[PDB]
Amino acid sequence: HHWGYGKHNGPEHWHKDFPIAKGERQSPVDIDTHTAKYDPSLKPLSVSYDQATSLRILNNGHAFNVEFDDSQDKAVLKGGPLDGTYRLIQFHFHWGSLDGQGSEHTVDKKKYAAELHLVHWNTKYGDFGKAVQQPDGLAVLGIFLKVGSAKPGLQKVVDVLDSIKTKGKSADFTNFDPRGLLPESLDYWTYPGSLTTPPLLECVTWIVLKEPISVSSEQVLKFRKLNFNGEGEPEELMVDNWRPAQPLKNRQIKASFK
Ligand SMILES: [Cu+2]
Ligand SMILES: [Cu+2]
Repeated sequence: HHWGYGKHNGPEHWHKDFPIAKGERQSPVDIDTHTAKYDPSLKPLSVSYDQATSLRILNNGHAFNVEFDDSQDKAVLKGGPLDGTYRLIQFHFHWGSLDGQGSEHTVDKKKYAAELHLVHWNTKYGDFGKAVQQPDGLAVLGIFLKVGSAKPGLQKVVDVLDSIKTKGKSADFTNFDPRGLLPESLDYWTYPGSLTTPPLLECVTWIVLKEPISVSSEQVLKFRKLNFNGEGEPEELMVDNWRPAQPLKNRQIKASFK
């Protein structure tokens, strides 16, 4: 039936409806730190989120998305390995049922408790819908979360989760500043890959930050309280919404640092 993360509609099944699942530039991957090449020609990333306009938070049945007004160059990403300007459209998380799993990307096979994805689309394409059809249409910033100290900047999100418990619910979510989710350092790895949920289009330039952010155990616990199901359906907790690591194939992971 429709795709999800269960035993019967899980990631091992996606290929039947999205043959691209077995493509040559599928994401996520395992980042082998000793095999990543330092590339001195990579410029520093430029994150400009000071004018960010969040609008809404939605439970889509596979994660929760915070959405931004992308009608103008308000929250953009540029520099790094990118050409052109990429506008922030939404962010969402991938997490586990236990602290020992939940990230999509791994580092030397280490899994983190969660992974944040900030999705941006190439302004040369005019809209998101057109950008996913291009090899350089999207740029995704991935950030790992580990359990330790609470992240103050994440609490606003945590607190609205009760109001969007089941698939299809949404809530006004204005004045959220995504700068409160960045680590101190912007060092990163980059490789060409895809979206990690169907349609699995190979339109992404991934930018995965080296430094994780810490969240408290209690912050991560509130994530695990969401549902995959719609209201009035039997309860299926929203956990383990992560796709395992895919073959690297013909690709090189570049590092912005040594
Ligand atoms: Cu769906
Ligand atoms: Cu994602």
